[PDB]
Amino acid sequence: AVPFVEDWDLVQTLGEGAYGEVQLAVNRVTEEAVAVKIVDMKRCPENIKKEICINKMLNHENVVKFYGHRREGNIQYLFLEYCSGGELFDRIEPDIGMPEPDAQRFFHQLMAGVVYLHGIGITHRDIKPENLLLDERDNLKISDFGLATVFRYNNRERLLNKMCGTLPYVAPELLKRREFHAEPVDVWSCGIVLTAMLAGELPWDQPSDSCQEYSDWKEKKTYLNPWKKIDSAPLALLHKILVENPSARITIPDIKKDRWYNKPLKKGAKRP
Ligand SMILES: COc1ccc(-c2oc3ncnc(NCCO)c3c2-c2ccc(OC)cc2)cc1
Repeated sequence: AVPFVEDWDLVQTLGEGAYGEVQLAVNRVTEEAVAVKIVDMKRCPENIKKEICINKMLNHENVVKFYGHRREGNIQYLFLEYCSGGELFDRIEPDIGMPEPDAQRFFHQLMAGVVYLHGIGITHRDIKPENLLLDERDNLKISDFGLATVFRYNNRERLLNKMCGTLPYVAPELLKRREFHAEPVDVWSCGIVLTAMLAGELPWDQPSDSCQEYSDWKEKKTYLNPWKKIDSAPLALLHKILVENPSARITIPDIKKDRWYNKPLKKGAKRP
C-alpha cells in the first residue's frame, strides 16, 4: 500500500553477458538492491524459458536467489539476488591463487550449493569461478542457470548427452562418450575450480588425450605446475576428483569425508 515501492532505479551495468547485460537496480523507497539480468531474445527463447523455470525451483543460501521475471516486449527480465562481492574469479591471483583457508571455505560453500542442486535433480553444467558470485559477507552463490537441466525426475535418473560447459572445466567423459552421468561432471568442474583457487592457474585447455598437460596429470607428474604449488593434503583430494573414469571418481558424500576438506584451517570473520 506504500505508494512507490514497485519503483527501481537502474544505477549501473554490472556486466555484459552473451544474452545481454546485467544492471544493478535499487528500490526508490527501500534502497534494496537487486541484479536485473537482461536477455535480448531477438539476438533465444529455449534458453531463457528453462532458466526461469529452473530458477523458480531453487531456494538455498549458496545459490543466487530468484525474485522474479517480466516479459516487457522482446526483452526478458530476471530479478536476482545482488552479489556485491562480484566473481570468485577476481579473488584468484594469477599464478598464486588465494590463501588455502579462503579456498577451503569457498569450496565448502560450493559443495553445499552443489549438494542442494543435485538433491533436487538439477545439474548446473557450467561451474567455473565466473559463475560463482560472492555476497557482501563473501558467501559464495552459484549463478547462471542458463545451461542447467533436470537429470533426475520422479526419482529416475536420466543420462545426459548434450555437450556443454567451458572446455578447461569440462570432464573428459563429456568429450569421449555419447551419454554420461550428470553428477560426476559437476564434481569434476568443482575440482578444476579448487585447482584454480589453490594455484591461480588452470591445469589444461581441455582433458583430452591430445593435451600434453592432461597426459602429464594422468602420468602423475605432480612435480610440475600447477600441482607443485598445491599442498599435499588438498592435492590428495584433487587426485580423487580429477579421475578420468567418472564411475571411479569420488562422490560428494566422500568429498565431505576427505582429510583436507575436514582440516581446521580458518578462524571466524574479522571479529565475528
Ligand atoms: C565489483 O563488480 C561487480 C560486478 C558484477 C557483480 C554482480 O553481482 C551480481 N549479482 C547477481 N547476478 C550477477 N550476475 C548475473 C547472474 O546471476 C551479478 C554480477 C555480475 C553481472 C554481470 C557480469 O558479467 C560480467 C558479472 C557479474 C557484482 C560486482
